[PDB]
Amino acid sequence: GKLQDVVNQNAQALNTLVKQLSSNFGAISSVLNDILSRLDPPEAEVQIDRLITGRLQSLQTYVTQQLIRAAEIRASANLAATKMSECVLGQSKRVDFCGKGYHLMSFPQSAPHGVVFLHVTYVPAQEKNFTTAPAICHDGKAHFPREGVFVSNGTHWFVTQRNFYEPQIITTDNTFVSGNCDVVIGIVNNTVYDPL
Amino acid sequence: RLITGRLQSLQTYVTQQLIRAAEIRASANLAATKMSECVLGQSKRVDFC
Amino acid sequence: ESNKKFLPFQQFGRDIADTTDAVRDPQTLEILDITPCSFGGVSVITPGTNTSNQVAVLYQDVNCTEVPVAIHADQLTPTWRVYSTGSNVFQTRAGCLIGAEHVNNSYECDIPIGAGICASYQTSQSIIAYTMSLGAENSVAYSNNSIAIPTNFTISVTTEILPVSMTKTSVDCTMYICGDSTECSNLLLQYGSFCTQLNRALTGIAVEQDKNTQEVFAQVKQIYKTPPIKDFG
Amino acid sequence: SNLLLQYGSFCTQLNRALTGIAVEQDKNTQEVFAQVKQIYKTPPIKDFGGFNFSQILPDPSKPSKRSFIEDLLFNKVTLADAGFIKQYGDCCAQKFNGLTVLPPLLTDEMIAQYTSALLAGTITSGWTFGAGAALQIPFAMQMAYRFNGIGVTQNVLYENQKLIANQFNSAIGKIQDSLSSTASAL
Amino acid sequence: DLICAQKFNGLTVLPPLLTDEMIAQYTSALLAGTITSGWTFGAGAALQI
Amino acid sequence: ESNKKFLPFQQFGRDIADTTDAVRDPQTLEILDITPCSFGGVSVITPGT
Ligand SMILES: *[C@@H]1O[C@H](CO)[C@@H](O[C@@H]2O[C@H](CO)[C@@H](O)[C@H](O)[C@H]2NC(C)=O)[C@H](O)[C@H]1NC(C)=O
Ligand SMILES: *[C@@H]1O[C@H](CO)[C@@H](O[C@@H]2O[C@H](CO)[C@@H](O)[C@H](O)[C@H]2NC(C)=O)[C@H](O)[C@H]1NC(C)=O
Ligand SMILES: *[C@@H]1O[C@H](CO)[C@@H](O[C@@H]2O[C@H](CO)[C@@H](O)[C@H](O)[C@H]2NC(C)=O)[C@H](O)[C@H]1NC(C)=O
Ligand SMILES: *[C@@H]1O[C@H](CO)[C@@H](O[C@@H]2O[C@H](CO)[C@@H](O)[C@H](O)[C@H]2NC(C)=O)[C@H](O)[C@H]1NC(C)=O
Ligand SMILES: *[C@@H]1O[C@H](CO)[C@@H](O[C@@H]2O[C@H](CO)[C@@H](O)[C@H](O)[C@H]2NC(C)=O)[C@H](O)[C@H]1NC(C)=O
Ligand SMILES: *[C@@H]1O[C@H](CO)[C@@H](O)[C@H](O)[C@H]1NC(C)=O
Ligand SMILES: *[C@@H]1O[C@H](CO)[C@@H](O)[C@H](O)[C@H]1NC(C)=O
Ligand SMILES: *[C@@H]1O[C@H](CO)[C@@H](O)[C@H](O)[C@H]1NC(C)=O
Ligand SMILES: *[C@@H]1O[C@H](CO)[C@@H](O)[C@H](O)[C@H]1NC(C)=O
Ligand SMILES: *[C@@H]1O[C@H](CO)[C@@H](O)[C@H](O)[C@H]1NC(C)=O
Ligand SMILES: *[C@@H]1O[C@H](CO)[C@@H](O)[C@H](O)[C@H]1NC(C)=O
Repeated sequence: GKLQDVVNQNAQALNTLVKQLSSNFGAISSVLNDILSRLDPPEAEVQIDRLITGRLQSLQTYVTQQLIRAAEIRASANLAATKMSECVLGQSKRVDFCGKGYHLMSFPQSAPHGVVFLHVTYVPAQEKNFTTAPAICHDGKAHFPREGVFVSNGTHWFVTQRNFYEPQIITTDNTFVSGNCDVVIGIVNNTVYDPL
Repeated sequence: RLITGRLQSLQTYVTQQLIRAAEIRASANLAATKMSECVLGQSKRVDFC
Repeated sequence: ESNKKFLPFQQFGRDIADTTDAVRDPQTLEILDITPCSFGGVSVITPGTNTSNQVAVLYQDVNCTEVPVAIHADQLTPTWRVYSTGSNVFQTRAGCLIGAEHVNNSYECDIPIGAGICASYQTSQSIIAYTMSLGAENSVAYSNNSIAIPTNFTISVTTEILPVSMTKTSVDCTMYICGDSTECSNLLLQYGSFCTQLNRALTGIAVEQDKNTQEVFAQVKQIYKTPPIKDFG
Repeated sequence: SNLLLQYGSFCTQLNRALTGIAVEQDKNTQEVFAQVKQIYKTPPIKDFGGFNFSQILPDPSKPSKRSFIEDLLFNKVTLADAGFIKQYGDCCAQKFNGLTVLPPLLTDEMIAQYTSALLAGTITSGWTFGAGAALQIPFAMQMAYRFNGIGVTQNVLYENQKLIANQFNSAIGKIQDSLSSTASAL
Repeated sequence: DLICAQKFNGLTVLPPLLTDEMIAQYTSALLAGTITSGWTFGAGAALQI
Repeated sequence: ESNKKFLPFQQFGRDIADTTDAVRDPQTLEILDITPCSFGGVSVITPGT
């Protein structure tokens, strides 16, 4: 639809330019060959000067509205040259720039006077409720996860990544230690296993 | 004399509106990028949000 | 009848843009108001002639009891007189809509009317008018120790269309204004250089249309081929 | 009106231009505000870790379901009757010379319902509602992953949580005073 | 014997510089780089993976 | 010489811009075309002078 509306606006403007050649603008005719075959040179000038003035007006209005319309195809072609660099030749972190979801890759296809981009994205499906906690107190020390969240299936405590449920055992090689236990609002007693 | 004088004042008014409307269009495309990248996400672009 | 009090030597009043909007009658020396007789536009709502042929008509800013007399409904065709009076009369902020059925549902917008009202062709089949809906309600189960984690995913592929160039035209300025006549083209020389100015503007548009395509598509300068054995996992 | 017929179609062409401008003003609003297809509501509990969002969330004690800050903005943009939109636009009684004002498609209370669904989805979900389905997370745990995205470790949030929530609350309080003084930024 | 540059009162249409077959060769070289080499071809020489 | 298919009640033919493109001889009753003669559509390729 966005490509067809450009062809429709560029054709209404050229049909208005042809149709305005059949207006007389105050003269005795719209045909220039009938003014010239009916009037002597002094009288003819006053009639051809009305056609010249009115037809110069029609060309001037066409050209002005083509300059405004060409300035927004240039804005739209600069956006498409940015999406070719950042969505096709790279992987983008800007939200909703290349599609809907988390961007993986894009594929460029050619259309008439245009371009079509096929955005491949990642969408997260069915979810589940869990219980969570900001930190875990073990030996008078708080432990925070290195990359993930602390979840609980009801009895045990795991650590998982944020975009896929894949729970694991809380060891000292996926957490880190800082500070005391009385400073974190919501800390939870559990054990931190030691792999060595 | 009055018809061509009044057609010219309408023609001037409409051309100024087509140039102002092209500037609100550029400012509403910036506001739609700041809604997707600053409100619906967290941005790394310096001085954007 | 008005509320303004003139000074006793003033004959009529004006407003900021200098239009007459109050007058004094020269026999009983009272002040009257002037208000224009009502006008507006007539818009026709159709579902497309590949589908049906029944339409609805919107009359802008009328109050809708003035519709049969604002148009000349006694002087119109009997197939035009159906759309001035009926059971399907609805008064909105955008004007008054005649020929559509005011349901109480809410759907997505199909043909916009204004101030929150849309119109579509579903229901046999008829033309309806409804307040548009923004989307389904929802509520997130927030609490201070609850999280939701996804357990699966979905690979999605969407599509985005962008215009890049447009049609390159050119006008021969002398042949449009007066083709082949040589006593006209001697009169066109008295208007200065308007034909070199128009050709110069239209040429710069056409050259830009080719620069628009170089910057989108011609970003790499090696022409890679794809291998014949397509083992892409 | 019969001498005007000699100038061809200069007036179906001027009305065609002002209608493309008017159709485009409605596409501008749906581009900005209509970016979610679910209308989220915020829960009646307000345990947001100590962060106080009462001035930007809507209150039901008004017919216009706008926030407190959204109402200082609406009583600040005005007109000194300097032209013609005050003579026709905001209502009508018609004006002379064939000049009208058309109403927008989304009303002012439809736009405020859109910006309360973006606020309720940020506070309760984080960024997940803009990429799929909204998955809830506590607000202090959400703020620790935004510290982690600027290069500060997440124990700096939890150890300074009461101080961080106090600096935020006093900074929303100064937005009002910069919008209650008459020296308007609008 | 149709010369119809002079048949529409001066109005013509100029042809584009890149044909529709040259544009389709550009978009297949962009795919033949993404699929075989990732994002490395947009920052240097293409390295397969 | 034209091969337009007139009817026996015609003196000339027209097009969209209301210009005469075909006419009939008032003696031999023969339909012939009219087409202009300038050919202004001429471009000049050059290096510098
Ligand atoms: C929570 O997860 C733990 C860890 O897997 C579950 O404990 C195991 O449950 C299975 C049941 O199929 C037993 O065979 C294992 O021996 C259990 N292991 C331990 C260490 O307890 C536990 O059942 C889960 N709880 C709930 C409510 O789902
Ligand atoms: C989590 O574990 C800690 C340490 O085992 C508990 O802290 C102790 O609680 C008992 C009973 O309240 C006190 O007598 C001790 O003095 C506490 N120790 C310290 C170092 O403060 C803590 O209560 C546990 N949390 C819960 C909810 O049971
Ligand atoms: C113009 O003449 C008419 C006709 O007499 C005046 O109208 C009368 O004015 C008197 C006031 O002296 C009223 O009591 C009458 O009711 C009016 N009507 C008639 C029918 O007598 C009118 O006042 C004059 N206007 C002027 C002098 O400005
Ligand atoms: C994740 O979703 C996919 C589909 O989106 C699931 O695969 C389906 O599995 C069921 C039962 O095994 C089949 O009936 C469907 O035909 C499968 N779909 C496809 C496309 O093959 C998959 O099982 C889901 N993952 C989990 C863990 O349930
Ligand atoms: C959130 O901040 C607002 C700031 O306006 C607090 O509202 C004020 O609360 C104080 C204490 O009762 C009153 O003296 C003010 O009159 C209140 N102002 C308004 C406009 O209501 C509000 O209490 C804070 N919320 C919480 C939970 O602390
Ligand atoms: C999580 O819990 C809430 C209420 O406890 C419930 O409405 C919601 O559906 C649950 N989530 C899932 C994925 O079942
Ligand atoms: C709609 O238009 C298409 C376009 O050719 C035509 O083929 C078809 O018969 C039309 N009617 C329908 C789909 O009812
Ligand atoms: C529209 O009609 C109602 C019906 O009485 C009337 O009360 C109202 O004033 C009218 N509105 C106008 C004329 O603007
Ligand atoms: C729509 O709802 C209003 C609300 O009171 C009611 O008055 C009206 O009758 C309803 N319209 C119908 C049932 O067509
Ligand atoms: C979390 O919410 C529960 C339920 O309202 C409340 O009892 C508990 O005190 C809250 N946690 C903290 C740390 O305040
Ligand atoms: C007119 O005269 C010529 C004589 O050369 C003749 O050929 C032609 O048929 C005549 N046309 C008529 C009588 O309509």
